[PDB]
Amino acid sequence: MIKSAFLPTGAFKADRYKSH
Repeated sequence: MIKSAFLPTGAFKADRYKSH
């Protein structure tokens, strides 16, 4: 069992993020 904190990376434009 690996002890490491997960960071959710947004591949498709910061995870459905709207451009401004």
